Amino acid sequence: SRAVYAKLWASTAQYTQRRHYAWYQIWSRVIPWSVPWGIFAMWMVFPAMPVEYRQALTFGIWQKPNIGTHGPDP
Amino acid sequence: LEEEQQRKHLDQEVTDVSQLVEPVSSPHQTEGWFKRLRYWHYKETAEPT
Ligand SMILES: CCCCCCCCCCCCCCCCCC(=O)OC[C@H](COP(=O)([O-])OCC(O)COP(=O)([O-])OC[C@@H](COC(=O)CCCCCCCCCCCCCCCCC)OC(=O)CCCCCCCCCCCCCCCCC)OC(=O)CCCCCCCCCCCCCCCCC
Ligand SMILES: CCCCCCCCCCCCCCCCCC(=O)OC[C@H](COP(=O)([O-])OCC(O)COP(=O)([O-])OC[C@@H](COC(=O)CCCCCCCCCCCCCCCCC)OC(=O)CCCCCCCCCCCCCCCCC)OC(=O)CCCCCCCCCCCCCCCCC
Ligand SMILES: CCCCCCCCCCCCCCCCCC(=O)OC[C@H](COP(=O)([O-])OCC[N+](C)(C)C)OC(=O)CCCCCCCCCCCCCCCCC
Repeated sequence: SRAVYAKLWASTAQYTQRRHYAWYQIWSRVIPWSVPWGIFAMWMVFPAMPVEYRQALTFGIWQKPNIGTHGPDP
Repeated sequence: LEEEQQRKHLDQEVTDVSQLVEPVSSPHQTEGWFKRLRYWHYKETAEPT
């Protein structure tokens, strides 16, 4: 019957939408890898920033290492 | 059958470029900005339902 053949033909009309859905799925699986690599980027580039920005970005936890040299002069 | 019943243009004599048979297809087909080539045949844009 024409009706059934029409339904079967039309079953795949929306190919592009299904492909967009596929884009969404694979990117959802992939994108969390940005966190490891982001941490490492920041790890490497932290000692390049100004001392003030190092102190700020760590909420004051980070401070200049104390190795027993270059102390104040009376 | 037709190959042994038709005439052919290459079986007959011509001497000047102005006597060559003229193409059946029209020169006026493809249009648009910066399109050098004005004539094409085939494309793969998809068919509807
Ligand atoms: C204990 C029991 C034993 C258990 C055993 C179990 C087994 C496991 C072991 C565990 C035991 C300990 C072991 C020790 C391990 C650690 C030591 C270690 O590893 O040292 C290594 C050591 C490294 O030393 P180092 O690098 O000098 O260390 C310097 C420091 O890193 C200092 O460097 P730094 O200070 O410059 O570091 C910078 C750091 C600085 O870090 C900090 O200061 C962080 C502070 C941390 C605080 C801690 C918090 C957690 C604690 C909280 C407590 C919670 C309380 C609750 C619980 C208690 C109460 C309930 O900051 C960052 O990293 C960047 C910041 C974060 C980035 C992410 C971005 C976040 C943005 C924030 C957004 C929010 C807004 C901010 C904006 C502000 C405005 C609002 O090794 C060496 O020295 C090198 C060795 C030589 C080997 C070379 C390697 C091989 C090379 C050859 C290759 C060539 C051949 C070819 C290739 C071969 C291929 C095969
Ligand atoms: C604060 C101060 C402010 C000052 C503001 C001043 C603003 C001034 C703006 C001026 C804008 C002028 C353009 C107006 C376009 C109007 C378009 C329009 O109405 O479309 C309707 C309508 C749109 O419908 P459509 O469906 O697109 O149909 C058109 C087709 O698609 C068409 O396709 P088709 O298949 O039918 O035709 C064949 C197709 C394909 O043809 C080909 O492919 C043939 C190619 C043959 C090439 C042979 C070359 C051989 C020689 C080479 C020699 C070596 C050179 C290299 C080495 C030299 C050494 C370096 O032809 C073309 O693609 C023609 C391309 C024409 C390009 C003209 C470019 C003019 C640029 C003017 C300067 C603009 C600013 C520059 C940038 C500034 C910095 C950002 O188009 C038409 O009906 C056709 C109109 C075509 C008009 C073309 C001629 C325009 C003449 C304008 C004169 C302006 C004088 C300015 C003097 C200023 C004194 C101060
Ligand atoms: C895809 C990423 C590829 C990454 C390849 C990069 C490898 C080479 C990195 C070279 C970094 C050089 C930085 C230039 C500034 C000078 C450095 C220096 O010694 O300064 C003095 C400073 C110390 O300063 P100082 O005490 O000499 O005095 C100057 C004081 N400051 C710095 C405040 C102005 O030395 C360092 O701290 C060493 C520099 C560490 C920086 C390392 C950066 C690594 C970059 C990789 C990040 C990649 C993330 C992903 C990006 C991809 C995006 C698409």
